[PDB]
Amino acid sequence: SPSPLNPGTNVARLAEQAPIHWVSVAQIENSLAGRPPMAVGFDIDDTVLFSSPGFWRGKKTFSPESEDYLKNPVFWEKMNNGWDEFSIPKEVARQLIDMHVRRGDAIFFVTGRSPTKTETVSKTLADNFHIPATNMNPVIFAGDKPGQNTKSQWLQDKNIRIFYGDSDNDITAARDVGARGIRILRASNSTYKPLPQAGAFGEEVIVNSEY
Amino acid sequence: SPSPLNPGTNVARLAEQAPIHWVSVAQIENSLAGRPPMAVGFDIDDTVLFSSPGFWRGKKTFSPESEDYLKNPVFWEKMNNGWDEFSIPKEVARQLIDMHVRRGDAIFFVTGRSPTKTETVSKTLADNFHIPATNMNPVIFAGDKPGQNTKSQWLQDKNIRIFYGDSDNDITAARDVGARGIRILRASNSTYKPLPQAGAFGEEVIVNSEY
Amino acid sequence: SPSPLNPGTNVARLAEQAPIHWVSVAQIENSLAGRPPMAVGFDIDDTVLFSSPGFWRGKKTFSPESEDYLKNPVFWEKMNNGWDEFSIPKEVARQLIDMHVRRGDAIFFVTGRSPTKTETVSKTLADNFHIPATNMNPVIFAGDKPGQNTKSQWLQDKNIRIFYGDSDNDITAARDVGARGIRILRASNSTYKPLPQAGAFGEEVIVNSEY
Amino acid sequence: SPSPLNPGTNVARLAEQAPIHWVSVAQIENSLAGRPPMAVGFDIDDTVLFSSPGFWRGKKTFSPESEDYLKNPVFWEKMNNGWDEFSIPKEVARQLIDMHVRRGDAIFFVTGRSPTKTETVSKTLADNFHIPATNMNPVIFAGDKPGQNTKSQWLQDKNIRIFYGDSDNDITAARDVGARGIRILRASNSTYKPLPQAGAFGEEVIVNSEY
Ligand SMILES: [Mg+2]
Ligand SMILES: [Mg+2]
Ligand SMILES: [Mg+2]
Ligand SMILES: [Mg+2]
Repeated sequence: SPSPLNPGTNVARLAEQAPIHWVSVAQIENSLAGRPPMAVGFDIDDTVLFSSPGFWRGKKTFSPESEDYLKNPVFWEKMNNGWDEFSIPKEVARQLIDMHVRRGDAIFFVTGRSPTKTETVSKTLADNFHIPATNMNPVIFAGDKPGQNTKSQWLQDKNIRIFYGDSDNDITAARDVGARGIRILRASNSTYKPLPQAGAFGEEVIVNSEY
Repeated sequence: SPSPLNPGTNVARLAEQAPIHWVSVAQIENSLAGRPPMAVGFDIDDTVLFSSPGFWRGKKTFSPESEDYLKNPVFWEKMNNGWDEFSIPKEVARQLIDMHVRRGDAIFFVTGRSPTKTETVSKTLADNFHIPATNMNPVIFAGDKPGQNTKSQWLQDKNIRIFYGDSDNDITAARDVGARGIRILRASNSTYKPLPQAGAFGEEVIVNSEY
Repeated sequence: SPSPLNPGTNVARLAEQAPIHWVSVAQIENSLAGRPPMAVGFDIDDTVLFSSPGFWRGKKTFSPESEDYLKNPVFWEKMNNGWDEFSIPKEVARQLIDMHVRRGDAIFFVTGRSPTKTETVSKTLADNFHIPATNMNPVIFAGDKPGQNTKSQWLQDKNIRIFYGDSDNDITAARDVGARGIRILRASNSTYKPLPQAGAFGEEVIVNSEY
Repeated sequence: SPSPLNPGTNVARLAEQAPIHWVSVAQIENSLAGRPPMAVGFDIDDTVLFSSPGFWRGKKTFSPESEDYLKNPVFWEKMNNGWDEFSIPKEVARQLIDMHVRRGDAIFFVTGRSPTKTETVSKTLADNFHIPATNMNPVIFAGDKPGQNTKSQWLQDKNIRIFYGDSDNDITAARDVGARGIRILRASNSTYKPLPQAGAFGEEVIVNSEY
């Protein structure tokens, strides 16, 4: 819709802050000081990888006019077996993963991506984030089923105590099992829109976590 | 009105900028390099002085339930003859005035305050801003008359080429005479509300000018 | 080292957030649901009153070249017996005090201002913040002079459970006695500089609390 | 020197604005009212396409330990003949190109990418940006190799009046030939780092242009 040519602003607006519990990686690490090794988990897409390139390619290739590609097995086979070569790792994830390896934590990736016959995503993550064998676990492809949070049972089964993610379902999955859900900002150039309201559950949101 | 307990945010919103032509004092000075002395002008209230203390006192004393104090001669006599001892000079004004003195410009103050029998505001300004006799001019008390911009004729008469102010009428007074109107941000703790939309005429707005 | 004429910016900087635990008045109220009436406390200067007008006048009048006015009984007698008529109440304080009065909480003000023979600050506060007799308490002048008690000691004595303040010492006083210290932003046009780093101890900071 | 665990902030910092000449697409369009059809130009990378996915893949694949991939013809052949299928078009570019097409302007793309035997980038751009045949022009590969012309020379040759770009060199190329250089923000998740200082030459910078 049209809007004023010169909208202007004012210093109340310029200074205005949403009441969000922002945290840093250093603050998270400090909050865990002395805690022995435990399981933690990460969403993948827009949490540790900017994977829009593959999802964008998939949409254009398989369903230019809809979201049907996301239920298309042919898309998932491409997405999970090499299109992540184009996925850009997020610095926030490098920092979190390093921190959790430092702690001796077991690292899980729990994604709403659909399972495929083979997958190279686990290797991509281990390689890009320099995750040792002992801390690494194969990616859990939990899928996406409207009406159910497919991640919650996985967080319970793996006794995941902190779950990082960009989407509301990541935070509520953590809430479902009494884990600590921590929000990462989805980048504004992500093709997955609209952007979620980070902090909408009163959860911690990591500063500067869009890259 | 009520609003969500946890509203959240997103990185598009966090990065979002209004299309405003922000400038610095240094940029203004540079834009004038080589220009010989000329007349420039300043609004007073929320431009060079945070004078809300006196206006706040005036409202409480003379019309706690209305804006009638602003048409009350007894208020103006107090406001213009000592209540500016409580008015806090703005750093942006110190910087602009110093810059204009450096240039050899003639400095005018054009205020919508009502004229009084005597006034000590001119002395307050000369003293607080260290304005030499040659650059200083007595404050012009132009008053406030709905339906008229009382400042425009003054800017014309004094051949003022740049006019600084926080209010829309300051900018449009400059526009009226073809002067360069430059916006200063009104502080968010000013008692003069609502805050104006700085930049709403496509004018330059000085960064960080709320203090 | 250069402060370039055209410094530019980038979107990392534009979106950058300090890791602050921001909260709203509504969130604080929510945290207190079902809690019986209790004592709460406020610092005065830059917490509930923008009192810089009086402090500015005091400095110019009594020690233009130093900070000695703050040790000058002549200044304090003026500051505590009427110059607060020029102090601007903060909206954040209106909201907090209203919320606490509604809870049936006792309202205390604990200030580091030097004590005087008489003071009219208590009345100024009760009048401006519409504090009912049953919730109102005379201002406490805390400090390190003989016969005085510290802010910490007074918080302990009055069983103050939450203490609101803009300075580091307000937060540490609360924490020394196991009270909840909550930070209010000092306005950028305050004459008390430098501005504190709100959130420096990981405490809650109230959003938009500069006005 | 310390990066404190709890750094805090203050309202001067929160409200702080860089002195940038921000503009909107609507403001640019307004500035062109009544101007006949003309040639305009765009840089490609981080201006119209977030092409970091291909550049990221290229670096990992061809020079994981250096920047040598950018001198590797094998990389450029991949980058210019299909890896842009994974590049994410920028909304700011959709708006600008739409606006310019509506004006009947000629659309040029002038890139510093190394030239290849064949390229499919022109088609990618025409398809994604819905650029009609009459407005579309094949991508120009500019540079300093033998037989090439510089960006400046091409802007001169094609009578390009406005040039959009994210890098300093895009702005200076425009200015060297008297064209209007307008800056687009590079996304913070770009792999081309450090981010430029948008506005470093006092040029117009498009608001919200990181996506
Ligand atoms: Mg995700
Ligand atoms: Mg004014
Ligand atoms: Mg205080
Ligand atoms: Mg570029």
